[PDB]
Amino acid sequence: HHHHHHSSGLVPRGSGMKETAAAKFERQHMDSPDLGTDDDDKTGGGRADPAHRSPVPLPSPTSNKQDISEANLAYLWPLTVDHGTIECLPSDNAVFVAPDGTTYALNDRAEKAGHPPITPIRAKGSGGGYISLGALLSTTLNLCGKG
Repeated sequence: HHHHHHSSGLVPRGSGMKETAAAKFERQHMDSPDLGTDDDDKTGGGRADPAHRSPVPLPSPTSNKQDISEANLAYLWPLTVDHGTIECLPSDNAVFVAPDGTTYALNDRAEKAGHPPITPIRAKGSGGGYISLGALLSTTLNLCGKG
């Protein structure tokens, strides 16, 4: 399904914001069929090339919280757990939650609270000790609003 729009394409300016929010909006829906095939000569996608970049943009951020996964970070993902959710608690403590239901401390203060560090699920490399979680920490801190 390919459509052409007279209006110009996307620019670095971004979506931007309007002075006043629209009182009325139109509902939008997407078609996702659970049943599909690939062996068939026809392909589910169209002739058009998919997204040039593999990393998927971050999800729309709710206050002090975002969902993150290996898909977002691409090979950079250092954790063995395929995904996890990041949250800043009212206590100004940044922690990482894994699908397993275990909470790990991202920042120093959470560690002070006696929460275990992400290390048990952190990948070890051939050299240079373990793979840094610095990137994950930065994201959570942004949600915390520190600064």
